[PDB]
Amino acid sequence: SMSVKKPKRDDSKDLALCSMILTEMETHEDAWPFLLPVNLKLVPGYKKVIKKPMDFSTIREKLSSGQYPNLETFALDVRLVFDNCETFNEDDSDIGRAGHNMRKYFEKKWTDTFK
Ligand SMILES: COC(=O)c1ccc(CN2CCN(C)CC2)cc1
Repeated sequence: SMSVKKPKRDDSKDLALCSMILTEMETHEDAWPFLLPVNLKLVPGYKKVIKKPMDFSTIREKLSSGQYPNLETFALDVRLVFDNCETFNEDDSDIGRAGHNMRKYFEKKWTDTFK
């Protein structure tokens, strides 16, 4: 509350660390469905069904341009990518499996790096 603060967590390295995690995600061999925006003109249903499309290149642009106010808003966009993937793809599909794999990969890096 007013004039009463928890000890200040060091956040000076968060931008650089999030960038490293994103780089490792971009270079994963199962990243290919998530590297670029899903083409809304070529994939039937996607625009209507998926209210907030998200992908690694959009996350990279937002990160490089100071559009994430903190750690958590970054993690929310990353998770949004895999939540969208689950909504639109069967678990037993290549893209479905890519999504589950990448989410697991992300959450480990997240925990090891910040928790
Ligand atoms: C993250 O990307 C997606 O969620 C996504 C991407 C592409 C398609 C188009 N499908 C064309 C037919 N193909 C057998 C499966 C992909 C659908 C969903």
